[PDB]
Amino acid sequence: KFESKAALLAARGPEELLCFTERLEDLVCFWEEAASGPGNYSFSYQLEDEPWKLCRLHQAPTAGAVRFWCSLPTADTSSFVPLELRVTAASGAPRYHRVIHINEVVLLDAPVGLVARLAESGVVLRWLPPPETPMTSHIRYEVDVSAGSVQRVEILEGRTECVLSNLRGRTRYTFAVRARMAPSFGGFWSAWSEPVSLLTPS
Amino acid sequence: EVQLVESGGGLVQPGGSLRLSCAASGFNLRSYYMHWVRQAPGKGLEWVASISPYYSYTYYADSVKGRFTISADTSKNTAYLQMNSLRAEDTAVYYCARHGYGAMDYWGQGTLVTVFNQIKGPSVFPLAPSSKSTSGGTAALGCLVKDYFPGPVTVSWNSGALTSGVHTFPAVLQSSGLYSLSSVVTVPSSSLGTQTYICNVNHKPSNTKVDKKVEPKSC
Amino acid sequence: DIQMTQSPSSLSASVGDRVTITCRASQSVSSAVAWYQQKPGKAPKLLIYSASSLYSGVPSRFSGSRSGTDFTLTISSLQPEDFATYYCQQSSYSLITFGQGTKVEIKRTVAAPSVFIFPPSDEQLKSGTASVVCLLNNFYPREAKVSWYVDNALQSGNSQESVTEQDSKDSTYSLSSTLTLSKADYEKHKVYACEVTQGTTSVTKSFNRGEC
Ligand SMILES: [Cl-]
Ligand SMILES: [Cl-]
Ligand code: NA
Ligand code: NA
Repeated sequence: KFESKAALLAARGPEELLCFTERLEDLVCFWEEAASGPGNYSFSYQLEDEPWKLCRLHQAPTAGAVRFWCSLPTADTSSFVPLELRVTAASGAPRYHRVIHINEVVLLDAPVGLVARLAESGVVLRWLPPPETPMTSHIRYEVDVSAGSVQRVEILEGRTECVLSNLRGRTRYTFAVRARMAPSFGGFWSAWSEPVSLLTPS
Repeated sequence: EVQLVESGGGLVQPGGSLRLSCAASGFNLRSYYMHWVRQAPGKGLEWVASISPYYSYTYYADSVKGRFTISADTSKNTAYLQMNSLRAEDTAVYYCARHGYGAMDYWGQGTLVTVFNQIKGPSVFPLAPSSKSTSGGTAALGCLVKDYFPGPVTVSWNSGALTSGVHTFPAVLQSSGLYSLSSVVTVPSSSLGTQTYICNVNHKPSNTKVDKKVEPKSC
Repeated sequence: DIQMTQSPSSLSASVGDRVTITCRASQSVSSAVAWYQQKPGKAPKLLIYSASSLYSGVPSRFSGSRSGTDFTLTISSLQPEDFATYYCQQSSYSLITFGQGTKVEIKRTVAAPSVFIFPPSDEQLKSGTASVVCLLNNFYPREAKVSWYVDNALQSGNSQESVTEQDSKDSTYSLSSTLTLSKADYEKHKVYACEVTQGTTSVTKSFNRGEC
């Protein structure tokens, strides 16, 4: 389920601790350290000037890389207050050092409900917000039109409709939309929706 | 409630050693990052060392590596900085702070480490007012504190009774290697022949105190 | 290493002015950057953290913002208590570095100095050294030229100066220039003159040796 949400991010590279929240009242951080030998590490965080807490790490194969992660508690995560994080080798040498506003690292589901249908305009796209995610009145979407060719139309706060009228005829077209949080919010592009296809007119 | 209280500074020769203490109340020191930051007199802030929570991992600035050791004792809720092989350039006021909000939120008041090579008491000379001072106006007088080491000297006028209009200047290091400063006060000319003016010069490192009656000279 | 280059190193503004300090990370580093205010004799006081967040109790006229590698602190309407020195701080993995500091001083109206010259006291002469002292009292701004003339000859590099910081009441400065000569040198000349230049005006104060 969530295994493929994290799978998106891991191609952000090993030099940064990849963290994200699913609904702004939770948080998960991981890094990939291909096995070729576990070792030992420490995960510390500080919330404001509260005494530093320790998150218990967990280990799991991925295939043949190893994924070390941990999960924060809801009382720490539910505030838009900076939160420090730290991963330290047992020798003391620091691996990662990071400050996040949890509201800035939200990763959404893919939007569902994508429909394509001709308009006297010459096509109209509609789709639904990512399910089981609140604050839908603030999502940022993006469509992708492909024929080979690709084009991305940016759609801003709370719109679930596209009015593309500048097309070709007698060509196959493919459409997909992604979603992310938007000026008191931020995060990462969701995976793409399931695509929809439409054979254009003459 | 939250409070850090440092002790242990003082005077030390080059190569000698000193151990500084940082007593902390109103929070458990074990659960926090602690840092030592120092400030040379008249200069900016320079990080010195850090210690981590629960694991006591230590990290030092390149300049103090090998010679300085940060440590903590949880039973006394105190952090220590043991300084060895002290150089003259180590002279500074030393703070200990507490990690918070991604920075240092609580700092101690600081303790002064003075690495000295000589001890020399100061010479005080009068800066006498002129006879050409503005009659129904004001005149200036002072004390010249020459050739002392190390710092500081402190100067007062009339044991603290005279403060308004006093400028005691920053010490300047002469090319002799010793410090020198002056302290001046502006006063009314009518009071010059009635009022008595005493500068009080204290140089604690030499355990010397000098009191000068600065008087109008004339003939 | 990480460098933090703070600019300007000083600025003069009037009360109620908008001020911006800027701090440039020599390189690629986390936005764990904070700002401290420091006043003479006191520890640093944390103002802003996470480059933009106001520390609890800090007034709203303080603001933090970032753009690329440039971190700026802005004070929107300067009040008398805000005149102090300011540092930026960056933390990376283990190294913590500070900006070189910025001093914020009060702009006040021009005030020319009282000028006094002090001859060496006979007491110091017995030691073979003579210090002639020139005092510029309660002036603004701190920029001024102080020139020593001994029997009408301009002196080179046998003087040192010292400046007080801005007065808590008149927002002015005071300066001392001290001229050091051997007793032998001092006794073979007659007129000692101290000339202060500031803008369009020079003022010379002098004494004649032996003349009281
Ligand atoms: Cl003063
Ligand atoms: Cl002129
Ligand atoms: Na000193
Ligand atoms: Na002097």
